[PDB]
Order: sequence, then structure tokens, then C-alpha cells
Amino acid sequence: REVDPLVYNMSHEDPGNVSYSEIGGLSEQIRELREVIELPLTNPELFQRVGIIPPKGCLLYGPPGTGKTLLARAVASQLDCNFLKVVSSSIVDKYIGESARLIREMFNYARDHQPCIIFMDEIDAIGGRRFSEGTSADREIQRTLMELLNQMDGFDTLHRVKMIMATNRPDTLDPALLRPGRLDRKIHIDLPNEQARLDILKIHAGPITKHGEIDYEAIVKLSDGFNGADLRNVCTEAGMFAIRADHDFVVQEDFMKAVRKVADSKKLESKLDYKPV
Amino acid sequence: QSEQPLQVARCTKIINADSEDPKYIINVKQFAKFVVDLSDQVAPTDIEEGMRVGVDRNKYQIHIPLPPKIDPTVTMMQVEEKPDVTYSDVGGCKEQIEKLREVVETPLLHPERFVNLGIEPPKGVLLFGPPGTGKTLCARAVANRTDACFIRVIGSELVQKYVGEGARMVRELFEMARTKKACLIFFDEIDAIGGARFDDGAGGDNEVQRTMLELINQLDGFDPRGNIKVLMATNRPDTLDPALMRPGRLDRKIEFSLPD
Amino acid sequence: IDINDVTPNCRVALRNDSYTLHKILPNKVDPLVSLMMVEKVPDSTYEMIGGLDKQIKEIKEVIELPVKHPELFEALGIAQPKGVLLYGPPGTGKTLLARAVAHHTDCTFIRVSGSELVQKFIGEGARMVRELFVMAREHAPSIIFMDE
Amino acid sequence: DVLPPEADSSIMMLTSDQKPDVMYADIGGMDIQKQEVREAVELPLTHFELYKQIGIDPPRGVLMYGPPGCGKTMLAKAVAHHTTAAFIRVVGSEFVQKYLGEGPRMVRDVFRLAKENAPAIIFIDEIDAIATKRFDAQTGADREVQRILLELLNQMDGFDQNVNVKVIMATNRADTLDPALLRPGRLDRKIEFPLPDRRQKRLIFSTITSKMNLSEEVDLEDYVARPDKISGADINSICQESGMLAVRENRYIVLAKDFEKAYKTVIKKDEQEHEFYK
Amino acid sequence: LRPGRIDRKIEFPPPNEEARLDILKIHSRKMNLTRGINLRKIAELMPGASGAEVKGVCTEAGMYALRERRVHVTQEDFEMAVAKVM
Amino acid sequence: KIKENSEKIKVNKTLPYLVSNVIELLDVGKCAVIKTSTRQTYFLPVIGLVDAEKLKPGDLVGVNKDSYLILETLPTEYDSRVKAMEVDERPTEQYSDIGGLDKQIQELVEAIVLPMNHKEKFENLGIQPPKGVLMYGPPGTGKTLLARACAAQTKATFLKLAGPQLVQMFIGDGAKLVRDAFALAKEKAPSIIFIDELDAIGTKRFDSEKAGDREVQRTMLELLNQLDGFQPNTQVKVIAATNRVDILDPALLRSGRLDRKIEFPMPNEEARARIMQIHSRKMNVSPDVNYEELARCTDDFNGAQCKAVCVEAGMIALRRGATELTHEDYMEGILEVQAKKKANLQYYA
Amino acid sequence: TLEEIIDDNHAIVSTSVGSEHYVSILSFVDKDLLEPGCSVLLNHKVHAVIGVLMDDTDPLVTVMKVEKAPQETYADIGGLDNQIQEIKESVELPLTHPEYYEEMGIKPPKGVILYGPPGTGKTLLAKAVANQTSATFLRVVGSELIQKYLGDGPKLVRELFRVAEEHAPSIVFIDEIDAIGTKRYDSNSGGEREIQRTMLELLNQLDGFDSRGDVKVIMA
Ligand SMILES: Nc1ncnc2c1ncn2[C@@H]1O[C@H](COP(=O)(O)OP(=O)(O)OP(=O)(O)O)[C@@H](O)[C@H]1O
Ligand SMILES: Nc1ncnc2c1ncn2[C@@H]1O[C@H](COP(=O)(O)OP(=O)(O)OP(=O)(O)O)[C@@H](O)[C@H]1O
Ligand SMILES: Nc1ncnc2c1ncn2[C@@H]1O[C@H](COP(=O)(O)OP(=O)(O)OP(=O)(O)O)[C@@H](O)[C@H]1O
Ligand SMILES: Nc1ncnc2c1ncn2[C@@H]1O[C@H](COP(=O)(O)OP(=O)(O)OP(=O)(O)O)[C@@H](O)[C@H]1O
Ligand SMILES: Nc1ncnc2c1ncn2[C@@H]1O[C@H](COP(=O)(O)OP(=O)(O)O)[C@@H](O)[C@H]1O
Ligand SMILES: Nc1ncnc2c1ncn2[C@@H]1O[C@H](COP(=O)(O)OP(=O)(O)O)[C@@H](O)[C@H]1O
Ligand SMILES: [Mg+2]
Ligand SMILES: [Mg+2]
Ligand SMILES: [Mg+2]
Ligand SMILES: [Mg+2]
Ligand SMILES: [Mg+2]
Repeated sequence: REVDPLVYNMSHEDPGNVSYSEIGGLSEQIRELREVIELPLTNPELFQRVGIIPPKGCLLYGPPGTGKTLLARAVASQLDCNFLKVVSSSIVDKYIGESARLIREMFNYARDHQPCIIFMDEIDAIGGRRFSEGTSADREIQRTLMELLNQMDGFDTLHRVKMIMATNRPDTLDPALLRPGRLDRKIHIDLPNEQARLDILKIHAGPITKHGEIDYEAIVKLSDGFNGADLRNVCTEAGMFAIRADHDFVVQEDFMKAVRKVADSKKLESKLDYKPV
Repeated sequence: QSEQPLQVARCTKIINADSEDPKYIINVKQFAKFVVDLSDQVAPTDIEEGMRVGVDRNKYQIHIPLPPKIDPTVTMMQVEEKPDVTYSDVGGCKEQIEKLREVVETPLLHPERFVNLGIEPPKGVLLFGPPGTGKTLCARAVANRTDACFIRVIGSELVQKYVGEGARMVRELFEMARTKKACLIFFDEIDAIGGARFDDGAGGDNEVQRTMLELINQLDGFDPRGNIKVLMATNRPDTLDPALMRPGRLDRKIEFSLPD
Repeated sequence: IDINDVTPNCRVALRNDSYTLHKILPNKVDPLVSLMMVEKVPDSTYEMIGGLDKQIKEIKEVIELPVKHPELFEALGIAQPKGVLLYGPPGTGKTLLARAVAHHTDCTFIRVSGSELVQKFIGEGARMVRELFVMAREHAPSIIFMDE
Repeated sequence: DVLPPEADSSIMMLTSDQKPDVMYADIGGMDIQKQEVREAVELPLTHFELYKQIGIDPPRGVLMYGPPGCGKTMLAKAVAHHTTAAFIRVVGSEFVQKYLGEGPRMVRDVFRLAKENAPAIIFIDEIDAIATKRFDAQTGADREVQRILLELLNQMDGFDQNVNVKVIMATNRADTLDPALLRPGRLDRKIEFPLPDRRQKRLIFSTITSKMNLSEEVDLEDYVARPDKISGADINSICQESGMLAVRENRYIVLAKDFEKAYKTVIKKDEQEHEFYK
Repeated sequence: LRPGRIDRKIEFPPPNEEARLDILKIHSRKMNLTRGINLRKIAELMPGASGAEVKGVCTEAGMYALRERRVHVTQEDFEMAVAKVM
Repeated sequence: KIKENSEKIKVNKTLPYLVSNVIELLDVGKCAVIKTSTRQTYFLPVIGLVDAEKLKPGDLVGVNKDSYLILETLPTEYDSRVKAMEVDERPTEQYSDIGGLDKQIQELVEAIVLPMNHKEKFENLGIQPPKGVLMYGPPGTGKTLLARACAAQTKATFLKLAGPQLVQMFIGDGAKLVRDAFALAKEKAPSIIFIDELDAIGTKRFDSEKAGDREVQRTMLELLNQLDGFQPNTQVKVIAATNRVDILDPALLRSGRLDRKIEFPMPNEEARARIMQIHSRKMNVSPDVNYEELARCTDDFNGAQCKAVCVEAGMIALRRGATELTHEDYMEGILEVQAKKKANLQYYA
Repeated sequence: TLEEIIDDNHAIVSTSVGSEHYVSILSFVDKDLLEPGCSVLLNHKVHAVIGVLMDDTDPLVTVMKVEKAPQETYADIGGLDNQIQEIKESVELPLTHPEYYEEMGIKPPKGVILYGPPGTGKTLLAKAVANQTSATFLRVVGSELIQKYLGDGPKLVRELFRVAEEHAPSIVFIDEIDAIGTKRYDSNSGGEREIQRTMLELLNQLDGFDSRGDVKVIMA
């Protein structure tokens, strides 16, 4: 059976070497994702004994920059079973039926290599709501979506093939896609809380050569409403202040300036609390 | 029996562009892509990596460089027959005529008086006023009196059914104007596509705002706009985008107020 | 082949090399026939209809008489009626009676619904709904039926 | 030459292995839908003589419309498992092919295969992938979809009585279907698959939990008797998450604690419903 | 509604009792009706129903005769069909 | 017989080739499953004249027309639209040509240039350089002008995308454009990518039950993933520019995609005077010009408006014909650039 | 199709399959009536431009043109004496006696609006003018101008007025022009603003840059 060059590179993309130690506030979410992915594919008889078929689909949904793609990269790097990387917008092709054919080939490759995971980043590129008055392009993309839905939970059952789908606009997804049978477990990668912000800030300031006493608690207190990428940018801006001052290190004054700068930058955002259903 | 037909392709890449025997990747539209070489009558420098290569059949090599593609809709916009209206048929707007004449004609007639003082003449005008004041009349007078390529465009002619088709033809219009040495473009009824961008919540006017933004970027962006001078005729100069009204794109706003 | 027999919208065989019309094949399915086959309005008759006899009488007048007897109206001195509208809740016999009267009068019953699935049959570049009138005139007498 | 009418791209299911493992016992509830699908697809395939003798005209096409997760494809799987007639499954999205003419060819092939293997049941999942009502000639993809849909209509119209081929179609969004596909005639009947009532929730809970090993303290009645509009897929998700929690705690018996946590984790639709409107 | 276009406006109200009886007779002509069925009684039992509903009643009476494996549609089948449809 | 073998090989390898792909590379001894631009899939029992272990699924190859045997490996495909939007003839605008923007320059220059030239600072401080620089500004100011100055003074691979260039029909296009642009920037040496008029592509997503801007949303999503997604691209820097960030999607403004969200202000009095001088340096300027007076008169002239003041002052001089401005031609230019509609308000006290 | 003309004896012709052959144009063709978008006859083997086409008109042209004289006449109208006089002065008189206008030194009115309550003889005078006039009568409606896809409304307006010029002298009668306004339809993708752009296209066609030929506009 043919393997498309697309599906080949999908399988062979390098997820860096991200470890679970590089993810902060996400501990419950990490273990839910691992529950869905790893354990059913390593000890598939515990769930048989309990009398269930383990969940198949995960929806990592949350505000931008909360760590969905980082978590997906960590899973891809730290698990062994076959893995298929794909951005849902890089499946779309202008030819007739080409996108649906590509999705069919994705699932055919997954079934051929039985223990497999399929990660679709920013699924709302394809899995958007279906229009009752859309254009021809919208109808083609909806054909692609419905091919995907049939592949997940259509007539032919899926065995040992798991789905992960990352999004930050889950409200726009098709209800058939968000259905419990297709995307079984919808986990919310929410904005870091106090302890999550502390953990992320420590993670991203560990390699920075600090030469003072760092009230990470004060930085976290001023980082209310931030995301993980915002905290990484806080570290980067503290470093920027260091270079601009011509210093080969960082201090708490720099960190405070950086966090206030990022807080000011946050004023240009919009609604972020988007939920499914 | 002597001029063989040539299928039009596009030179995608020039493998080994050095003096060594090069190879050109052509893409015969909707037919196929090939690696080919030049005819011995065609100089290497005559062909770039984006020109319409124009290759023959049968070992696709007999080259003829060929100009950029222009949509028939866009190319059927040059004013071939000049309007029968003159500047003497417009009355009561002497100062408006003087300003519009300056901007559109005088640089295109006596450029020496401008390069002597080192001035960049204003390149962009917005004739705005109530319904019926001499806006289209003055546009027709300019078209009649001008010795240059006059391209009329109607705001409603940039509304097209497929996403990116309005901006596509804006790009084609401006690049055709660029190919021509001295061009006046005239967007009449510019209210159609030129409107202030509003977020809304249902994505209304996204396509018209995209084509307007393409026009904005073509008027003043990361590129020398060329020797193109633009007219914007409107009777609702309150919807036009602030970016469109910026004096980097509409330098010489003229008001066709009701005559005294 | 007499060129007078190659009237537009007819299938014809063309020789492989140097295309040359050398036979008039059986005519393609009429676009109206295809459109009505797609719409699939069930055939009806007055005997299938029951319970609306005064309504049968009125529709009979206004549809049958103008096309069969266009002399009663001329003698009366009134323009032939050309528009009928049928009030009534769903499934009370409006389409049934329209189809029955068309069938009995022998008028070609053209069901207009606005579906884009039949727009190629009406006309490929159908930017106007009046383009059905060429078909209606060709298959006249015609009854164009709309349903809300 | 003329080939045997078995040339086709859409092959029947090899009932030896491709047959689904679902059953009318595994479904549970939805007896109205089960009976309607029976009388539409299964009875006329072994009693068409009785139909003709009592004066009924058997239908071809049932359309199984309804919300997502209510049991359309599951009932299709059960019908495929139990039926003793040929079964040709296909997805509406599979009929759209790059090669122009393929897809009308595929529709012809599926219907020819069904006719030559009669009694047969065709099953098109997500019919609204090709049965949409808005078509934009001048786009190519929609022209091909129009050709596919018209070929499908022609095939179903060309099935006179005495032919044992029953069409079944599935769609979450039936409002977007073209009315012609549903047109009174030998084109379609309609069955609804709505969100189950409270007693249907009870039946689905019972059937899904019969396969698990619950502790005697569960009392699924408390969960059944709640004011939530949740599908059979939602009930399966609730039971599945309860089992997942039991596995997490390393137990092989599911507890009321597990079911409580699973229900609160799965049915999280609670939001808004402002109290001043009532 | 301008009084110059719709040359005639006909009204198809919901069928009367007699109209419902006529519709029921027409739509039952096409089934095995056991001798002596009170189609008038069925029409009376189904008031305020359209011809489509009458046809559905006939079809469901046939379906009930099918469910009780039998060759002739009967009064009981018509009664149950009316009850189910309405 | 090396000579004659090479002669036969060259005879078979004469142009023109048909360019195909290497979609699959099977082992049976290695064989190819190439797909050729005539849209034809041919299985090659013998790969051909190119090394088998140099071909990977999807790469572009040259093939004999008739034998369909791979003859060469060709460079990667970049839409002639993504190659035509690369800067070859560099702009010429020193930072001195910029007016009231000094902090904004410093910020951009830092975030873009410094990680390119002085990466050692970042490495020794243990920092990740800032990724994206978004230049908000009112319809005026110096966003595109600063982009031009950066492209002129950077000496790197500059790729000017513009917004409405990436919005196409033929679903998949636009996303392909963005992918090709970022891939070209990646293959080239250190490179900047300038998104002119970002709001054309980055408009916020919405939920709609009847219709929506789904294709542009998909292209924006591809851009989002390219900026900060599964595959880190730390060698291609991105500077976007826009007039309305209230339009842009939140996922496009997040840190990691566009972290230095610079804001270009209305020029102050000194900034306006400096812009006047910058655009009057090349004219025949009179020695009595109170540029501070002109700046005070400007009063919220934002961007070009000052250049337009200078140009229209030159035009006003040109009416008479002279070598002078005498801060009356500039006064008239300010008057005619204010664009105040004519009125007969001379009855005011 | 003829995509573009490069010079005499050369042109780019798009074959039905999409190929874009750059080919010579022989002396046979008039080197006239050739504008981008036109149909062209191409030699099968060499694809040389050897003829032109479009001798047929489009279904839109056929439907718009009134290839008939309505039986109603000015004598069949009673009471609209002044309205008949003015509409005649606008549409018929300049066609039957251009000498009056040419000697007076004025151009006739370009358009006329027939405005009145629901039923007063507006379309009746349109019918009478069509019956008596020697110009080609093109009838359109406002709801008939309201199109479905974005850009179809303006395209239809442009096509209608181009047909009017091609068949000039012509009278373009737009009945119920307020239908482009008052009525709202879901088929219209763009909606109110696409309606506005269609109206703007009508504005340009009625009085815009392009010089009109002999096309008198009646609008009810
Ligand atoms: N929980 C976290 N712990 C550590 N780093 C985080 C976390 N969340 C985000 N980041 C940082 O954010 C950047 C990557 O974010 P990521 O791509 O995972 O976001 P996302 O949630 O998928 O958002 P988007 O909706 O924009 O795609 C990296 O800098 C990563 O370090
Ligand atoms: N100032 C003027 N001098 C002479 N004729 C004029 C003048 N203004 C209008 N006209 C007459 O009116 C017509 C010109 O109007 P024009 O088409 O230019 O209007 P416009 O200002 O562009 O309005 P619209 O908003 O309706 O497009 C011609 O008939 C011309 O004779
Ligand atoms: N009535 C039911 N009884 C038991 N389980 C059910 C029932 N309905 C649905 N399910 C469960 O839901 C899943 C089956 O969903 P199915 O594919 O039948 O949905 P559908 O109604 O066709 O919807 P869609 O088209 O949105 O996928 C399986 O988990 C099945 O266990
Ligand atoms: N601070 C400044 N110093 C010098 N020239 C300036 C300045 N601000 C604007 N300009 C002038 O503005 C014109 C170009 O403006 P530019 O393209 O930079 O605007 P922008 O910020 O991209 O805005 P937009 O595209 O919304 O109109 C040039 O004349 C440039 O000289
Ligand atoms: N007056 C009637 N007599 C007999 N049958 C009727 C009558 N009215 C409706 N029907 C039946 O109802 C069904 C649907 O009627 P239909 O023609 O759709 O009515 P409408 O056009 O008002 O919806 C038809 O199958 C028809 O047999
Ligand atoms: N003198 C008249 N005044 C008004 N209506 C008349 C006159 N003579 C005839 N009619 C009738 O009026 C109808 C035309 O009305 P019309 O002008 O179309 O009204 P509207 O256009 O406002 O709907 C025709 O059916 C015609 O027979
Ligand atoms: Mg992500
Ligand atoms: Mg005008
Ligand atoms: Mg299903
Ligand atoms: Mg700019
Ligand atoms: Mg009228």
C-alpha cells in the first residue's frame, strides 16, 4: 500500500526533544493526556477487565500560548508508538477530493502501523462548523471534515489509533467533531494560576544568569492573567533590558520592568475564554 | 510552415545559473513541468525567473520571452477612445481645475520645472463632492486632455465572487500601470470598496477590506509605486478608510462644493 | 446529411480525425424532461383528487378554458387569465390539483423551486429566473408551478 | 466485449471479517427507530411478497436523520451485523475523486453491485457530503458533486419494484440536504434519531453498564433522573470515564464515586441559564 | 396582492368530513380492504387532518396489517393507524 | 569504454526532462514510485542515474520523458509568487532618514538585528531572542518606512510578504504561500519576513452558522503555526506592521509569535519639525524657516502629512517660480494639507 | 478564448483545456472585433488564429430583449395625457424628430422615472412605448437585478447596459427599481452592502466615465 510523501513527512517530523520537565502548571492535564494515549497502548487488558474501551480522542483546548502544542511535542518526544504530526491547515489542497483522500491516507497509515497517534494542531482549520450557506470552498472543506469524522467514528472501528487535536477556538468546532464518540476527552489548558506561573517562570528563568535575589512570588503576583508564552517573554524582556543596559546578567529590577512591559503589551488582546459546547 | 506554435509556460527556476550550461524549470500551465534550455537565438539575460517563458513543443526549448499575464477584465480598462469633454466644458470650479491639472498633467507635460527644484509632485487626488458637481466630468476632461495611459476603474468592478479576486485584479491593474511608462488610474465611485474597516462579529466586508488593503499597499507600501498618478472620485468621502485618505496615497484632496 | 436537419441541441457523430458531422444520433434527453425527472412531482388526475370539486371547477375554468377555448374570453371581451394562487395548509391538494389540471389539459407542468441542482438544465449561466421562459415557450402550452 | 456486472471500485464487505460486532442487544433503547429501520430495510428484503400482497410499496432510502451521537451509524452497524443480505457501506465523501467522471462511475458501480447481489443494503454515511443543496457551477468541485448527486438520483429512480436493494443514508445536518434527494418517490423515507428521553437514558445506561462490573452501590437511577440533554454517546462517555477512573485508582470495580466524578467531568454543559428569565 | 396580477385565488381549506371520507376512499382503493370497513367512521375519528395525513393513515393501516402478519387491512388496522398518525 | 558509456548516458540524459516527485521509495535493491507533473504515477524498478539514498519521499527530480527514469534531483519548489516577494535591489533609507522614531527604531533594531549579528550576547546570557516584532501605528507614522530602513541596513535575506498577497481562492493556496515563504526564508541565510498590512490576513476568527471567512482564517492559522508551532523556526525573524490591532486575532498577537508589540505614536512637536527637515533637506530651502513654528502649526499631522506639507510648499513655490520657501510656502502647504473644507466663517470675532 | 493581443500576427489564445498557446494570427482574420475574452477559431494542428466567433447572443440578451410589440398602445391609455406627453418627449420624440432637439441646441432627457402608487399605468406606458418605438426594448426588474453571488449584481448591470449599447438605439426599462432596495433576500450573500454596490454600478452606468451611445432609460 502506498504511503503518501505527505503522510511520510507527517510521521517523520522532529518534535524537538521536549521533555515533560519543560511543562509547568500542566500536571493534571498531562496525566489525562497520558491516560488516553500511553496506558491503553501498553496495558490494554486492565480496561478490558474493567469492561470499557479506553477513550480514543483528546481535545487540548485553551487560550493561545497556554502550552497545547508544547504538550503535544512533549508527548511525541517521550512516547514510542507511531506518531503523525499535522497542522489541519496543511492538509487542505485545491484539488477535488484531495484533502479527504489525504485524511483517508492518514488513517490508512495509522491502521497499517497499528499502535499510532494522530496529532492535529489547530484543528479548527478543518473542523470548523458546517455552513448551511457556505461557498464551494467551504463545502469542500466540509467534505474533508466529514471524511475525518467517518474515519474517527464511522462504520469501521478504530483500534489502537488515538487522536489528539489542539485548538484555541473550540467554540467554532463542529458539534459532530466535539461529540464524545470522536473527541472523547476535552481537556482545558487554562491560563497558568499562581503556582503554574511560578513553575513556568522558574522553568524559563533557570538558564538565565541571575545575580540577585529573585522574588519569583512578586513576578508571579504581577503576572496575573499571563500565559506561558507571556512568562517566557517576561524572561526574554528581562534579558533585553540586561543587554540594553550592557550587563552580562539579569536582576529583579529587570524582571519587574519586563513583567510590567508584558502586562502593558497584554492590553491589545481580546476575548480568550472560549469554551466548547 | 515557418513559425511553429509556442505554448506559454512560466520559468520557475534556473538551475546552475552560472555561465555553465544552465537549465530552466518551466511550468507549462495545466499541462506539465519540465527542465529545458534556451534556443540559440535567445540570449540568457532576456529571461528571468518569473517571465512568461513561451516555449515550443517538441523538446520544449524554442523560447520567446513573454510579458506578465493580465486578466482580460483588467486589461479592458484602458481608455482607448478619449472622452469628448474638455476643461472648457467645466465651469465654476476654477481652483479645483487648477489643482487637478497640476497634479495629473503638469508633471506629465513639463517634468523639467519639477526636477529643477527637486520636488516630488503630489501623486494622488480625491475629487469628492455631492452627486453632480463635476467629479466624473473633470475625470473625463483629464482623460481627454492627458497624453498618457488612462485606466478607468469602477469601485463596483473590484467586487468579485471568489476570495482574493478583488485584490488579485488590483495587483494586476497596478503592475500593468507599472509596465506602462506614464499612467493615470481613475477609481470612480471609490465608495464601493473603499470603506473604513470595522471588526463586526460576523466577518462582514472582509473581502472588500482585503482588496482595499491591497490597493493601499500598492499606492504606498514596501515598494516604489512607480510613475502612477491616481484619482479617487466620490460623493461619500466619510466612509473612506483613514489609511486610504492618508496623504501618502491621496495627496491632493479636492472638494467639488456646490457652485457659488 | 441535409444541414437543415442539424437543428441546435441535438447529438451528432463526428469522425475521429478531421471532425466531420456524419450522423445525427438520437436526440439527447430534453433539458425540461431531465428537470422534471429530477423534481419528480407525482403524476395526478381528477380521479385521484377528491373532496375539492368547486376548486377543481375554478382551476378548470382558469387553466383549461383559456388554452382550449381561447374564443369564449375573446367574445366576452376580457384578457385570458394567466395567474392562479392556491391558499391552503400543507398537504391539502394544491400541488395535486395543479398537476392534475396540467395533465388533463395536456399542458407541460414545469415545477420551479429555485434548486441549483436543475440550474444547468434551465441554463448554464442562469443569472436570471426568466430564462425558464425559453423552455416554457418551446414546450407551450405550459403551466409553471411554484410552491411555498 | 461486455464484462460481467462485477467490475467496481466499491467492493462489498467481506462478511467473514469486515462485519461489525454491534448488535441490537448492544444498542439498547431506541426501539422506535429500530422498528422503523426494520420495517424499512429488513422486512421487505424477506417479505416483499407480503408487501405487494397487502398493497404497500416498499421504500428505498431511509436517511436516518438526527442529532450527532444518537445511534445512526450504530444502528447501521447493527443492521449490517444481523442482516443476511449483501451490505455495501460507503461514505459520501468517498465519491468525490480528482479524475472527472469518477464518483458518478462509483455511484453506478455501487448500485450495479447491489443490484447483482440483491438482496442488498447500501449504506451511505454522511450523505450530506454530496447531497448539499447549494451548488456553484463554475467551481469544478461543485460541478462534480452535482454530477454525483444526479447520478445517484438516476440510480435510485432506475430501481423498479421487484428489485431487492434498500438504500440507507446517514446525516447529522439534514437541513442542508437537497430536497430532491428526499423527494416523495423511490428516493427516500425518513427516520429521526433524537436525543433520548429519560427512560431511554435508563435503557442506554443499563445496556452500556451490563458489560462492565459495577459495585452494588452505583444506583444508576440517580444519574438517569437528571435534567440533561445528553446523547447515547454521552452516556457511553460517562460510563467509559467511570471505568477510566476505576483503572486510575487500580480497581476493577466501578464505584458511585467513579460515576459521580465521571458524570461531572463529562456533562459540563452547565453555563448561563440566567435565573431572572424564569 | 395588487388586484391586477393573480387572476384567480382558490382556497383549499382542511377537508370536511365528506372530503376526508372521499380522500380515504381514494387512498384506500389501493390496498386489501377487508369487506365492510367503515371509512366514514375513520374519517370522523380523524378530524382536522389534511389529505397528506389521510394518506399517511392509509399507509400506516397497511403497515399495521403487515406487523400483524396478514394479507388484508382491517378496521382495527385503520383505527390504530388513525391513533398513531394523530 | 568509459567514453562510450558516458556518450550513451548523455544521449539518454539530453534535455528536456520531465520534473516529477519521489513520492515513495520502496525496497525490493531499491525502487521508486515517482509521480510526474503530468499527474501520472510511475513505478521505477531502477531508480536511475541519481543515488538511491539521496532521494526522500516528496523531493523534486528530473525524469526521462519516455523511459520515465530519474535523471537528476532538482531544487525545492517555491511559488514564483514567493520568490517574486524577496528583496533583491535593497532599499536605500538610512535610519537617519527616520524622524521622531528613536525608541521604536532601537527596539526593532534590537529584536531583529542583534540576534543575527551579536547572538553571543544572547547565548552568554542564556536567553531566547525575541521572535516577532509587530509594529502597530495609526495611518501615518513610520511603520513601512522603518521596515524599508531595516531591509536596507540589515544585509540579510529580506522577504516582503504584504497582507493581501496571501489571500487566494483555490483552498490550500495562501497556506501553501505562507509555508513556501517561511521555507525559503529558512533555507536562505539569516532572513527577515515583513508582513505589510497584517490585518488583511490576521483578522479575528468568529463563529458563524451560515458563512464565514474560513479560507483566510485557515491561511492565518498556517501563518500562526509557522511563527510559533510544532516545528521551531528560530532562524527566520518576523516583523509585521498594521494600523488596527483591535482587528487582529488574539492568537496572532500572543507572545512567542509577535512578542515585541511596538506602538508608533503621533509625532510630537520636535518629531514633526524633524520630519519637515528630513523631507526639506533635498529642496531649495530658504534660510529663514521656523520649523518649530511649522511643527506647532501642524497639530496632529501624523505621518506623510508632514512630507505632504513639504511637497505642497514646494508646489506653492513652483506656482510663482523661485528658489525659496520663506515659511509662507510652508504655511500655505500646511493650510492645504489640513484639508479643511472651505467655509465663509469670516464672521467670527 | 483570446487572452491578449501582443501585436499583429501574434496573440495568446487559451484553449478550452486551459493551455495558453502563443500563436500567430493569419491575414484571414479581420484583426478587428478582437478584444480579450473573445472567442476565436484556431487551426486544429497549429492553433493559429484563423477566425472569430460570438455571432450568437447570450440567454441574458435573449431574455432582456423584447422581440415583440406589446398590444397596448397610447390609445389604450386613458387619463395620463401629461405623462404620455412627457414620456414621449423623452423617449419617442428624440427618435422620430431629432431635428427639433438638434435645432434647439439641447440634448433630450436621458432618463425618466414613472413613480406612482400600486397601479396607475407606469408599466402600461412602458408597454405603449415598447409597442410604438423603433428602438430595441430591454426590460429588467429590481428583484431581477438583485443577484446571489458577490459581484453578480454589478456584472449583470454592466452586461445589461453593454447589451443596450450593442443594440442601440435602445430603451432600457427597469420596472420596480425600488425592489433592489425595500426587498431583502437570503440568497443575496453580500446583503445590504452588495445591494449598495449594485446601486453604485447602476449610478455609474446611468452617468459615469464611459460615454453612452443611444440608450434612453425608463425606470418605474
Ligand atoms: N505550561 C507551559 N509551561 C512552559 N512553557 C509554556 C507553557 N505554556 C506555554 N509555554 C511556552 O509557550 C511557547 C509554546 O506555546 P504553545 O505552542 O505550546 O502554545 P499553544 O497553547 O498551543 O497556543 P496556540 O493556541 O497559540 O497555538 C513556548 O515558549 C513554551 O515555552
Ligand atoms: N461644474 C459643472 N460644470 C459643467 N457641467 C457640470 C458641472 N457639474 C455637473 N455638470 C453636468 O452634470 C454632469 C456631470 O456630472 P458628473 O457625472 O461629473 O457628477 P459627479 O459629481 O461625478 O456625481 P455622482 O456622485 O452622481 O457620480 C454633466 O451633464 C455635466 O454637464
Ligand atoms: N442508543 C444507544 N445505546 C447505546 N450506545 C449508544 C446509543 N447511541 C449511541 N451510542 C454510543 O455512541 C456511539 C455511537 O455513535 P454513532 O456513530 O451511532 O452516532 P450517530 O448518531 O451516527 O452520529 P454522528 O453522525 O454525529 O456520528 C457508540 O459509543 C455507541 O456506544
Ligand atoms: N517619522 C517619520 N520620519 C520620516 N518620514 C516619515 C515618518 N513617518 C512617516 N514618514 C513618511 O511617511 C511616508 C511613508 O509612511 P509609511 O509607509 O512608513 O507609513 P505606515 O506607518 O506604514 O502607514 P500606513 O501603511 O498605514 O499608511 C514617507 O513619506 C515617510 O517619509
Ligand atoms: N384533496 C385531496 N384528495 C386526495 N388526496 C389528497 C388531497 N389533498 C392532498 N392529498 C394527498 O396528500 C399528499 C400531498 O399533497 P400535496 O399535493 O403535497 O398538497 P400541497 O400541495 O397542498 O402540499 C398527496 O400524496 C395527495 O395524494
Ligand atoms: N389609464 C390607466 N391607468 C392605470 N392603469 C391602467 C390604465 N389602462 C390600463 N390599465 C391597467 O393597469 C395595469 C398596469 O398597471 P401598472 O402600471 O403595472 O402598475 P404598477 O406598475 O404600479 O404595478 C394593466 O393591467 C392595465 O390593463
Ligand atoms: Mg499551538
Ligand atoms: Mg460620477
Ligand atoms: Mg455516525
Ligand atoms: Mg504600510
Ligand atoms: Mg408595474
